Amino acid sequence: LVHVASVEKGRSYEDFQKVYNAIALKLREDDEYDNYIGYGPVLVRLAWHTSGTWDKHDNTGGSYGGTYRFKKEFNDPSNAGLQNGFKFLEPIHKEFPWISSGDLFSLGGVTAVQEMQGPKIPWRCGRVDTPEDTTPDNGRLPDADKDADYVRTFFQRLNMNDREVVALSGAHTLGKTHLKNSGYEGPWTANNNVFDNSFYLNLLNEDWKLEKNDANNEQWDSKSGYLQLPTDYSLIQDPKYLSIVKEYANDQDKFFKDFSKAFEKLLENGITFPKDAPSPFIFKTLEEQGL
Ligand code: HEM
Ligand SMILES: [K+]
Repeated sequence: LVHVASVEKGRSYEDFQKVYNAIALKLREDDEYDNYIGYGPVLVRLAWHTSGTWDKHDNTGGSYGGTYRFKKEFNDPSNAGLQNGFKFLEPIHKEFPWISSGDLFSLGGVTAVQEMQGPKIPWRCGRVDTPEDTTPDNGRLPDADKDADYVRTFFQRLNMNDREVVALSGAHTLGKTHLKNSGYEGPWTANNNVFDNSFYLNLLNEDWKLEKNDANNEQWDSKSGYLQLPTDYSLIQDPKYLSIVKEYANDQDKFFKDFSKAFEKLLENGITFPKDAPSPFIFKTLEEQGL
């Protein structure tokens, strides 16, 4: 199918900045969540998992339909823990009922990245809710117990190349793994609610040991109290990925620019934007607005 972006009736930049602001203000207010990490990271993961179901071969899945609101996707084992992000957005959707679910899920990720001092991420509106029968089956999101070849092949389905894969993986700069959700435990960085290139710095500079966690799964651990999933660690095991990891670890600006492009692309895969559609929006942070 073809999914044409359709702007919420009569809405413009100012309307979406208000939604952005409400999300940002709630992010600031509910600071206790997850031992004070805040909802920033889970909102980014929600935006990615709701977009990552896309299949370039038949345009199924994707962020367009906002299908995560349906139980089949909502209960995907791969999405364990995202219910926290969805619950956070519920009051936002109630105040702005006119925004589509897909626009809200994706905007939530953009808002979180920017408020956490990450790069600006241009965002376009127009996603339209689709029926429950359009919900993609579980199993389209990646496994974490795999190697570089699996990662490379997996992301080709989302039309992402090596650079895009390494940049997107850098989102692990945020949050942590929760044993009860995924069978992995531990954070990737110390400042896990501040978006930066520390994921790459830690991967390259920490001393890693392949250990088994309490769920009997292998994960790389550092004495500093950080982890790297087998799929994260594969980024330094593969020579092509390694060069890019080193590049981002040594150029914060380059990582920001590349992540921004890759993240917008991820959130827009499968969507056809009319030639007369509005230009992408670049929202101001609460800080830039003095709010
Ligand atoms: C090979 C691909 C990837 C794998 C296997 C993977 C796996 C995981 C796992 C196992 C968790 C822990 C979930 C939990 O226990 O709560 C996680 C968390 C997270 N992932 Fe990834 N991920 C991948 C790619 C990405 C990408 C592309 C992004 C976004 C650009 C991303 C963003 C996040 C974020 C922000 C968290 C933290 C969530 C929180 O703290 O609540 N991941 N991922
Ligand atoms: K960080």
